Amino acid sequence: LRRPQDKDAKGDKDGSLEVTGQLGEVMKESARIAYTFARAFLMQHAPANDYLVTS
Amino acid sequence: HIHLHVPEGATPKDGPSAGCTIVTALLSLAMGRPVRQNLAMTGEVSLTGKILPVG
Repeated sequence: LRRPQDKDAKGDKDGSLEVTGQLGEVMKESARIAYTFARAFLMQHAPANDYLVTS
Repeated sequence: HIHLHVPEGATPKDGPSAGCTIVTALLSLAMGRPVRQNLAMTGEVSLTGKILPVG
């Protein structure tokens, strides 16, 4: 985590990732891909949770 | 919002030439019909659906 999560129940902004570890760029786009896919799998799988989008 | 990905491997000049598929992706994603099976396609488009030649 980077900031406390429940700053606002009503908020709506991307839960921005921060990549780290001297990444090459190709890995960064792949990370973005996996990030989005994971966030999709959650809404597809356990819609009630929002922990990814909201943090 | 919709994340999108086109795999690398095309030479840069060919980048646009793939573009005609993107709208088809969009449309299938939008309307939800899967595109018809076993139907390749390619070509460039000039901002209003007119098609253009490619080598």
